[PDB]
Amino acid sequence: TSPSYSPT
Amino acid sequence: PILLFLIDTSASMNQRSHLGTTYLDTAKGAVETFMKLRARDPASRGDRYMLVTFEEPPYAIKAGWKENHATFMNELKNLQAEGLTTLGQSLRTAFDLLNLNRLVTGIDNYGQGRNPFFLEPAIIITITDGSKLTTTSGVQDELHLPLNSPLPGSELTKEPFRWDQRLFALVLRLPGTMSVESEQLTGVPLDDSAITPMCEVTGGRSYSVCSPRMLNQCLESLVQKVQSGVVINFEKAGPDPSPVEDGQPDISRPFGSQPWHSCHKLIYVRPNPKTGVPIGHWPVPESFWPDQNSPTLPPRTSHPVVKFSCTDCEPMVIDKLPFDKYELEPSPLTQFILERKSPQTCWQVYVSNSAKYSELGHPFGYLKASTALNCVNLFVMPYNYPVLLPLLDDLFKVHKAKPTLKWRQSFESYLKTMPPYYLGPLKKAVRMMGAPNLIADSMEYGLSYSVISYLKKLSQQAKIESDRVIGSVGKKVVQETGIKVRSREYTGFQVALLNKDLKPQTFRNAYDIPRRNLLDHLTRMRSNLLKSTRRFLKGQDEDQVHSVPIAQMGNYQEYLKQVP
Amino acid sequence: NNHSWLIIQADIYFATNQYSAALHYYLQAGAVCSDFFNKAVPPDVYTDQVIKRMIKCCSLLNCHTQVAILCQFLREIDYKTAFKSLQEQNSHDAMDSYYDYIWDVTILEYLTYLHHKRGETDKRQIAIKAIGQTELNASNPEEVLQLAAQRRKKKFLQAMAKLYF
Repeated sequence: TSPSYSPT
Repeated sequence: PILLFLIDTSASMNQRSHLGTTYLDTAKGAVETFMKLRARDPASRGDRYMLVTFEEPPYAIKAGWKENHATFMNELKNLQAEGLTTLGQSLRTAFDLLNLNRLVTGIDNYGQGRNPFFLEPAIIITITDGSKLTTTSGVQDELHLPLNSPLPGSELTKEPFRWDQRLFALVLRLPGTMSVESEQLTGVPLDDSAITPMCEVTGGRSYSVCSPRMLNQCLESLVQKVQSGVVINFEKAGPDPSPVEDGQPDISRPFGSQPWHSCHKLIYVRPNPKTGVPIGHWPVPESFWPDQNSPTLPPRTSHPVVKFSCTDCEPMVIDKLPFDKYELEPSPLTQFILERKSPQTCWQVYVSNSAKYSELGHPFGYLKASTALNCVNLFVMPYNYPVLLPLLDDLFKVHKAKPTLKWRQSFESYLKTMPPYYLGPLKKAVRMMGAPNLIADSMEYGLSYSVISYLKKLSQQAKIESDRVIGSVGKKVVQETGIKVRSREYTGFQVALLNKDLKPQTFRNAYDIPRRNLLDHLTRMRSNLLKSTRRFLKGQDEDQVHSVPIAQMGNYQEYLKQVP
Repeated sequence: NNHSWLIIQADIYFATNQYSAALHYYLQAGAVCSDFFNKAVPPDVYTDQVIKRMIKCCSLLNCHTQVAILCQFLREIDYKTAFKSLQEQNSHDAMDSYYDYIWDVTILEYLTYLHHKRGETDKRQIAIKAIGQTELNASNPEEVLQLAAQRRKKKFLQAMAKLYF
């Protein structure tokens, strides 16, 4: 369920 | 006392000395050695050390009054040099915090004299290199303190500081190379900066440094300078005093205002060793008559402007009189008195416009040389003491605390000349000589209700301001990813900046793990998930953060071996 | 080889708004008057007016770090127009290369603040190291400071003389 880079 | 450190974080302290060390680090080391000396002093339990930077609020204040030594250490050491030389703004914010604290405490007896026993001794040290002032508008050649004050009630005082705050400025002038000249100076020369006039006005000696040895000399000078007192403007009243007949008449005497005619000086206010609270009985008179019909009060100065008449007069003493004797800082004034060598006489001190009809007013105290002629002490009596004291002598020597009608009307005329707020301490004084029924309980010349309600509403707004400052303090810097606007995916685009506090989760998220380490991390998650112990980990390198404590490790561990 | 006629020609071109040629002939005037900037330029040729002329010319030519360096060449530094020049982001003249040539602590401090404000960390690091140069410290006995200023003047002027013509 991670769709992108974590900090941004 | 309160210790405050306003430390520059302008890029000027990114210059380095011949030691290979930046000015910012030299400032941090100086502050460290300062608080080590202050802990060497047993008053460190009463000392509180707070920190202010030059940057914009709410991040201007670093350590609040509720913060501890550990947080203070962490903030002072982790300060970083990115600011600008906005000395006026930083000083304004610091003194606004001090005045907010003072009016929250409410010891500021506005319109009710100035109580010497109500003190909040604060020493603020501002550390700069002495470079030019920087502003987003441009350069500034003068220390212009900003005049727009969002804090309400600052108009009650003409100056942003008070008499219990002393500001000292350290100016860093360490040369780029090693100074070939060996410093044989035994003293600290004064600096040439725009901070220096404001330092002298608030009552401080701004120092400029060049080597660590005399830096330590400056630091121990400040350590000796950490005391509690009142900063008072001294002005000569009347003509010059008579020259001593034991010396030749000096033709070359300069005809003008002497520094001992007009010098700003501190008077030490020593607290009671039995209680730890300073004890005083008679506040200084105000520079206006207290009107019970005035809806507003005149703005008082930061320092009490008193005038001493140099006429030598006999200091009259009556037993059981509560008088306030305080010891003065050494000065050209005290030096001139101890050169005159007259401990048996005294010079009267007055406050202008302390009476309704008298511009100079009536005498409220005197300066008197000590018996050993080592110092000059200020003796503060009730206002118009040459009128009050013969009345007390007649009452307690002839009338036996049973006043006649002529004495009663003379005392009432004295009360009419007496400024309205003094009745309280006068009542306490008379009841401790032993006639509590001499002054009845019915009359109380209080201030006007409009001013009282204004002061109460001011105190409420000060409580709100203190609450919001307490909320605002302790907030770190906020790094932005804001939209960078540029011309020559619809005008709202921002390239993301790199964050040190990113802390990527390679195990939880797959968009980490760059191409070089991909196979190895893949085998690592597979080994983790197919090992599947009781504890599963989401970070490969959890070594530590800042420190490794043996006491904490032993506390988290258990030792089932007493061995007695 | 006549600095006066050089100034005349360059001022005519400044009137005709040919700023590239104006800088070209100003630099040729400087190279006429001094032996290719191996000595300090004489101020009677590089008066305050002439320097202000190439200030305006360079600002209209959009070399903002260069116009900042010429602001430093002025007898009294016009920090206001220097900050006005560094405010814009539409520069053309290698900011992170002329941070070596700049020698004033105040403009360097402004650069550091602006780079931190706009999040330009590597240029900010360059500026911090340039400040941390031990050559200039604003507390030196000023002989070293004048020598370093003269050296940077010579190298910067030869850099512009390499760029133009």
